[PDB]
Amino acid sequence: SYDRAITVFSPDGHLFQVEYAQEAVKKGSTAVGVRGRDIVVLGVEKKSVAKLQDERTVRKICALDDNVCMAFAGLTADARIVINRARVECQSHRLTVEDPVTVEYITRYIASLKQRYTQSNGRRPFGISALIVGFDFDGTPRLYQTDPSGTYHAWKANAIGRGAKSVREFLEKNYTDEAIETDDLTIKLVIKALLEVVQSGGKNIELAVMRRDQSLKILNPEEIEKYVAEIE
Amino acid sequence: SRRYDSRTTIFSPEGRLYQVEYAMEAIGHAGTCLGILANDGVLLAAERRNIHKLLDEVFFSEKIYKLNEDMACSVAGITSDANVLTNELRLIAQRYLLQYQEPIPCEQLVTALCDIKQAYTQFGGKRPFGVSLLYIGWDKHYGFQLYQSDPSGNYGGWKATCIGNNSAAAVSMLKQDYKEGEMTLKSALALAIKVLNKTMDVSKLSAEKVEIATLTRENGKTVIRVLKQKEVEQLIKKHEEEEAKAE
Amino acid sequence: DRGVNTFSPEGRLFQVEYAIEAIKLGSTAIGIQTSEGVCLAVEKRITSPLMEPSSIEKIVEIDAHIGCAMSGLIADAKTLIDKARVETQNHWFTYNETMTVESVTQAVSNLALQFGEEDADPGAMSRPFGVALLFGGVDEKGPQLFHMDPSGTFVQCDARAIGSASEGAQSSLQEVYHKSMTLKEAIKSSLIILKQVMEEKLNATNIELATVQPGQNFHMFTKEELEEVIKDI
Amino acid sequence: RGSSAGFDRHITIFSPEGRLYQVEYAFKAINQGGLTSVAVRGKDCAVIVTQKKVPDKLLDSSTVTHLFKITENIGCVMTGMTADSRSQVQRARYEAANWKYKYGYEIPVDMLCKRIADISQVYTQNAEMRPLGCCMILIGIDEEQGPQVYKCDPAGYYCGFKATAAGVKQTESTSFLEKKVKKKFDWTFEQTVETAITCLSTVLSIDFKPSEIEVGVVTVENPKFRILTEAEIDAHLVAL
Amino acid sequence: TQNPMVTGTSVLGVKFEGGVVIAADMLGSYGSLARFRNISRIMRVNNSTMLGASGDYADFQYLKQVLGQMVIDEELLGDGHSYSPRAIHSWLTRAMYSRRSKMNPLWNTMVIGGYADGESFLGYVDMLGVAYEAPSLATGYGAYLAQPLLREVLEKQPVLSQTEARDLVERCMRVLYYRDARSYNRFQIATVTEKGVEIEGPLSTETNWDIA
Amino acid sequence: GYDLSASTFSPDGRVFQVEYAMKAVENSSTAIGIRCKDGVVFGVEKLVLSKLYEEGSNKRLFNVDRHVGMAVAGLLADARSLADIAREEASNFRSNFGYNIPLKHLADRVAMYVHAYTLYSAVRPFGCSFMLGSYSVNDGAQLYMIDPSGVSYGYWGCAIGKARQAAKTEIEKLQMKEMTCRDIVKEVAKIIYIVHDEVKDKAFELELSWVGELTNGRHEIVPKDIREEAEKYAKESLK
Amino acid sequence: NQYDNDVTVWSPQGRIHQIEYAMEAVKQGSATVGLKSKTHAVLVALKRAQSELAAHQKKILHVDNHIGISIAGLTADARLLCNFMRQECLDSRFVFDRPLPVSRLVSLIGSKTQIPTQRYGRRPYGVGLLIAGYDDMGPHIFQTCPSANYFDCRAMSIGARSQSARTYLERHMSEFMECNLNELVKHGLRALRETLPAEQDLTTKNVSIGIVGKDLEFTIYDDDDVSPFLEGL
Amino acid sequence: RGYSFSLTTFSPSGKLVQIEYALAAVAGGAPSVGIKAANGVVLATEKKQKSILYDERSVHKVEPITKHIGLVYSGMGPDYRVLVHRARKLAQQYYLVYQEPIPTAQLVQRVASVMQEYTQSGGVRPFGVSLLICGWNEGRPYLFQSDPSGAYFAWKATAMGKNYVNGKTFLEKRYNEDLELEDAIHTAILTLKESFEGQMTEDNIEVGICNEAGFRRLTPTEVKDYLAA
Repeated sequence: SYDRAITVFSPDGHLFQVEYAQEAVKKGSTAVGVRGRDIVVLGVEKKSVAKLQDERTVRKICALDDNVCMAFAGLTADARIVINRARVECQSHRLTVEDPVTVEYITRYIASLKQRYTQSNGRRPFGISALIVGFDFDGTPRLYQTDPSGTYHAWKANAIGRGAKSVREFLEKNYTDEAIETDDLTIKLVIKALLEVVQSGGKNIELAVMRRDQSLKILNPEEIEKYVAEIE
Repeated sequence: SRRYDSRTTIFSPEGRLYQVEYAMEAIGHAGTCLGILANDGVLLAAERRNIHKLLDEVFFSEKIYKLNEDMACSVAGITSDANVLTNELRLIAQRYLLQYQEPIPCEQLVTALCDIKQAYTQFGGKRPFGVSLLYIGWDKHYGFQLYQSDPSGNYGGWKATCIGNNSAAAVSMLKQDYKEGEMTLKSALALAIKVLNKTMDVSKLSAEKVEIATLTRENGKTVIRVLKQKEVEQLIKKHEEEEAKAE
Repeated sequence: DRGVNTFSPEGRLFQVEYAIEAIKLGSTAIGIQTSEGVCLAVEKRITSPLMEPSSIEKIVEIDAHIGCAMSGLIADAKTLIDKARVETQNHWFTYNETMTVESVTQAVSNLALQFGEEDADPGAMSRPFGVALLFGGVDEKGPQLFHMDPSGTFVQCDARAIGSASEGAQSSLQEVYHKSMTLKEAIKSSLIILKQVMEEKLNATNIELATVQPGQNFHMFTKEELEEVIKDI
Repeated sequence: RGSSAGFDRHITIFSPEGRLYQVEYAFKAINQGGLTSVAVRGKDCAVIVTQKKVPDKLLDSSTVTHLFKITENIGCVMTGMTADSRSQVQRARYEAANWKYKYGYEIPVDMLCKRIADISQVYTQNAEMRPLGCCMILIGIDEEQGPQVYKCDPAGYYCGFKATAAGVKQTESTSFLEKKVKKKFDWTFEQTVETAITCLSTVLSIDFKPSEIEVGVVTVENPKFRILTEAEIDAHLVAL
Repeated sequence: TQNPMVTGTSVLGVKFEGGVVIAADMLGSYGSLARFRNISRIMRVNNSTMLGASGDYADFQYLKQVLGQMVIDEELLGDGHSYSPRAIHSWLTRAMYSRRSKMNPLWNTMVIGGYADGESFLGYVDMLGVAYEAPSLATGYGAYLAQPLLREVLEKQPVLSQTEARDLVERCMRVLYYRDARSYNRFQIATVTEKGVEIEGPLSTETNWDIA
Repeated sequence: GYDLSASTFSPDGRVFQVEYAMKAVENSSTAIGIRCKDGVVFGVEKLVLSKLYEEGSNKRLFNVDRHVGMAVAGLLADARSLADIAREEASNFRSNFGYNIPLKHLADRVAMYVHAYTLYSAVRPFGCSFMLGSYSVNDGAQLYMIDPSGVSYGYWGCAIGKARQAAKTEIEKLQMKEMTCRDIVKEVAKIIYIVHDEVKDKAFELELSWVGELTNGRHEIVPKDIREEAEKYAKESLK
Repeated sequence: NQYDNDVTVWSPQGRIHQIEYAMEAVKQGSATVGLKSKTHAVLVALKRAQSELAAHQKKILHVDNHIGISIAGLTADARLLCNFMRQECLDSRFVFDRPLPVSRLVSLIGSKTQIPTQRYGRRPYGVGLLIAGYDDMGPHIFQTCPSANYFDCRAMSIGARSQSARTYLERHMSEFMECNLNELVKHGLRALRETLPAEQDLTTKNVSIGIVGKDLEFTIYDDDDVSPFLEGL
Repeated sequence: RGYSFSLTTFSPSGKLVQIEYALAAVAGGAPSVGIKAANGVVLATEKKQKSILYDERSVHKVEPITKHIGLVYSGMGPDYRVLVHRARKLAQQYYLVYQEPIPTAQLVQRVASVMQEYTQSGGVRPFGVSLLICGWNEGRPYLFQSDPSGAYFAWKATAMGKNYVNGKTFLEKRYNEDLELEDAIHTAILTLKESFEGQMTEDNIEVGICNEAGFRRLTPTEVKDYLAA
């Protein structure tokens, strides 16, 4: 077994491997999502489509459970380990509890997993950040954000990836009770935020909406163009 | 000992993995290999590295290493680092057929190795595999598929892609002459030879410097057949003669 | 260059020495031990208006009669508060009694300074904890308020302030504190010093406070209960 | 000449020329003892001779020896760090004993050196451990091959010898005795003890006394390794 | 030990004023057979503590090398602290209890005498870990054939002398010779006093008289 | 940087971590021993730093078995571990083989325990030099000394401490082969005081022990009656 | 320069810097004093003030009924070693049903403390302990240091500015054995008083006094119980 | 306890330096020349002792794995031995499971996998030895070359050791696919003559052949008979 400390303390109380793990988050694709009333929306910005891609497996929006899904930004490899192991916890929690997983439960499990590899021997922290949405048993929407350091926080709106500092300021002033009222206006709030961080033009993005009844069905490229034409 | 450790699994100040980024440049000098997703089948065109005349033929292929009856791969990278990967791929694919009594879906076997290739990019302090190898095959759901697995641990679907030497100039050619859904098998064999010309410094192709394997469905059974020397030379003579008619 | 276990020329053990400096990057947490109870006040440090303040817990439930305030990295203290909740249940399970605050802080602080990269265990901690926890509650000896340093040194404190503003905040505690003060004065005296050390505007949203009475159990004030104390300051 | 880059100066790995920059210094560590061992085999016998130097009068002559008995029919002589010497001898006695318990018969000199050479090789390939700073010379009487003299080094090279030299004078004692490769067997018989003595006394110009060295032999008539008493060494020293 | 092989017979004991004395005959027993009669089942632990055992003699040699060697280890550093007779009785009771927990018990049945701090100590250690302190002790069949005679004298006279307790042991040992098949004629007598443990040579029961 | 690891040889083929380990022995006070015809006599110069230390503190004479003594020169920390390991080496022998351990075997088992830590970078060589001595009917008296490198040689007498050469000149002319144990005890104290420096190290406590036939093969600390006789006889020759 | 990063690396002078840097941490700690008479052994220590409102510390821990210690060093490493001492003393009464001799308990410390020193990736214990216990041989002051070696002392003082206390102990060291129980503690009080600045004095709250004896087991005296001892000072 | 971190890492230029420097130890070793003929494969290496005191009958640079398989090396002596003794173990582990003589191509893949394991797992350096592996299976000759990285290549004829570049070009001219085992032995000896610098004799080289009768090394008496031509 390889036992060594990769993440160690530094002068002025800093963690190099943890801070540089967050640098890989800002080097990935931009993922933006918001929390509405009965609706939650997730979306990502693809860097280059090129029309050689198979759009099914390159999706950055995964589903941890029927009521819980997540979208990340960062190294694509570091994400797949998180999604796969979180789906195991969602199934193991249904075994003992006999109830669907709460959105904060799987968020703490992922945050503690991102935390564990920071203080573990011979293990590097994740280079990803996760945006998790879902609905509890009472039907309340939830939006959470996890960091490579292991901290998790709820959000009304959040943005991760490159250019997230400009999108977060865009979502801060434009978020209100009017835009989060209608289900269609909530979807357009993410697209309007994604178009600001995409310098290419048009819609290269990928967006998925998860409601309560009939969970999540990801929107096709033709369906996302209808909202982009209405906001033009 | 910390003095002797090279810190392979750490992060760079810019957010990069050193041993992962340096393993990509080993692939840029590695053997040129490409693949094309068509309607009735998928092919693998790989430029042979060692053309040396005193080299003999051992078993069935060179860089191919067929992983199963329903799917095959092609490797570009350190010649040794590809062997352990192909062995583990044959282990994962057969444990599925052992456990589920079904042929392995091409999407599942790629995900399994990319977790093993990632395991050395995170914990253990070892070096990552310097081989990025492609995937071809057929399943009962999405049919023919083509994958590309990087040493970083990430993969993705591809209609047309190339790995190895001159991969950047090869993908650019596959962005134009390729048509989604309109490419058949025989049209893909001609497109593979067209790319292997401009992407290789040689004046032409003698058919001993390339190896092509096709995967098609025959009578409900997936067959993997590597094109022989006489079958590849017919493709080269077809493209060399057609190039004179276009100018 | 060097490992996690090393002694300085002065014997300061840099890893914990640098872990204490990580506390100076965290939010301010203040608490007071009175004869009628203990209080724990901590700053949330809201980063953005889109951040939900209800999801920031720097004060968590250890036992029914015990509560703790946190500072620094929120993550590193999550594994310590989890072992505390297990330790309080392991004592009540075996001995059928409420676990004293002295043994709770002592057991959690045992995880401090215990780390290594050489043959520690199958799992191990690569670095100590860069967090400072203020433990509080009412035990058989009365209300007790304790602190836990990254060096594993726990100290009984009547009033102690931690976090980035800890310097200059402790000087404000020693002036206004006396042994005869009540709990209602402790909640009011806490927010006054918080008003000085907090950069943004102090309101019921960005402050988090909880108290432990001898008669009652650990309880955290809601949004409506914090509005009454702020108007009194 | 030889390039040096990276950690080559500390842990054993490939030099830019692939010379094992670190392994080559285990041979120089043998010369740190300042001693020379001369081993030579005849037709019916094999002889080992090394230098015995007492630095202080308080030393006990019987306790300080470089000749060790691995088994009944196999002798030994060591040149190198004496601390590394006793470690390799105990491993040879433990390895030769596992042979008899597992395989039923006494171990030949052929495969007693290879296993120790394989052990010393493990020190060369692993970076966490240094090679031994001494070399082992093992002698004995094989059933089919008769007398055998082999030497393993820190690099793991056990290849055979018609005669073996080691130590600081190894280079001088090898070329001098190489001229004794002339006549077939160099008059090989019981008096080959003097063959090793005159080679050791020539390079050091010492003209050793009876107790100045220590000698041991293996023979066909007496397969057991015997350490010659200083009274018996004086008989051969007075004849030359 | 699942089943014993070479077994011993009753070992007596009594505490008098000034020390403790026990006695055991020298005989081996395998399947109702006298095999090794030269074996000595009475062990001298150290100066202030003496020991004797019934039961398996092979397991007793293990207790000879494990317990006797610990005495040397305590005397290596030599700070002036020595094992008291009740401390060895405690360590030995712990070793006997740890064996039955793993289901590998020691068939030995032991009696530990000693004199320390001006107080005579006597103790009993069995196979199952039963331990206590009684003025008189007899193991095996000695509990049936001897201890009744031991308690009879000690009930009227709780404190004995060195010569009177010696006649008590020799008279109870002679009774063991008559009705016990595992008994034997020659027997060892060891006595701990302020001068230490002294193990006397062989004594014969041949003074016995059989009237038929 | 060849000296930063015990597994790294120098360009001249030397291991400094082993060589710097024996330099700590030169920073420790002198401890000597003498093997005579009737047994083995030990002595140690024990430097007490502050007068607050109790007499007998930091004992330099250890008994690894009843018939074998031990005398150390070096870091006192590594001296007590090697004493316990030498106890375990003699402990496992009497358990398996059932008889007292020959000091030829005991010194060889401990010398390899010391050398086993000189071949790896994960451990450090011991910084103390220690000597062994014993007496037996068949085997007689034996004295060996183990260096920090793990090498063991036989000695009639040996000197390890601050001054190594100064005490050897006094022992070589002693002619110990014809002298009994009681005559050596008076001579050992004479050698301890002559190599002592009245300038640098002031306070000291003489630690002496022997083993031989008069103890019937047993090693013990010198009684006060004999020790007082040897110290007074040694100060008389010091002048 | 490069020899101080590892404990297993010897310096050119035949010296280990890492062990000596651990002995620097015990001198940067708090001054602790202890001494023995022919009857009782007493430990007197300064409880350090981290702030004005905080109960200082507890630097004296209970090991066994007949054994007690005083902490100078890293506090978390003290109880980590003390828990082994508590387990070692309970080991004897469990197995041997006798009090474990103080001289043998300290010998087990030197063997355990040495193991981190010789192995790579581990650090020596950076806490010294003044151990007071009553065995069959009388009181025992046996000292433990970051270096695995131990010393038997009649009187000893460690921690910050302990040299001024050793000067007081070395002068009166002849009369310690003739002192009674009440007057014996007063020597440790005046010895510990020399460890304070001219602006500081010995109070009841900052002083804890351990005592062990023949007919009296090891007991600690709190701020209220140290008043009779400070009445003559 | 051993090092768990890999000593071989990717250079900034995208190469493995410990394997690249391992080829330098192979290039400085003794020349070994394999040739695959129609009915058999011959392995000819240069065995040169630094002095006349060394025993030529003690160690054999050409050693058999099984009766039908043998292999020769160009490079360090010791790093070949632990490598070749494990090849003998991996060959019989096949014979235990399958009760069949191990194929040559199957034996090379298992040995090359072990040579790869030490180029990846930590605490171990790569091998400085390259292999020329021959064998007779299924009525076909086999000649393979194992690189220190763990890569294998099927060769009709090749050469390694000192002056391998000038030696390899010497084989391609005089090599023919219709050559027999007797004709391939002389061509393998002539390559060892390309760089010698001295007078070569029967004890100055080591040669062995693998035919349908199995693998065996040529005795010094049989080597002298081939040197007269």
